[PDB]
Amino acid sequence: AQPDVMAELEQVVAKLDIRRAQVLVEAIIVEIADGDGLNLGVQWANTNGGGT
Amino acid sequence: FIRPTILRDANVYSGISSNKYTLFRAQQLDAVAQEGYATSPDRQVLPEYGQD
Repeated sequence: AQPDVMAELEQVVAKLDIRRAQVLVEAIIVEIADGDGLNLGVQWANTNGGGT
Repeated sequence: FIRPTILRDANVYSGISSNKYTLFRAQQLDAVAQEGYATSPDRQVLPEYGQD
């Protein structure tokens, strides 16, 4: 380009070529799980009377 | 039910995250003090905020 644009492109480039900063990203995924089943049940079977 | 909560700046977003980070940490430390009682199992705990 014209020397006028060369000097303009030269500032654009210098701004655009800036050392891009780096990012360290730690994620922390914590899960906790449990639970309590209970099955208690009583059956009575009698020949004479009846069964449950 | 939906309960929104707005973070205008960063300092409100630490406190909001710190109380979930700690309430989660405090829950793990509570689970250790039952597993410690029962013996022969391990629940492993998240450190303190900002210590890695």
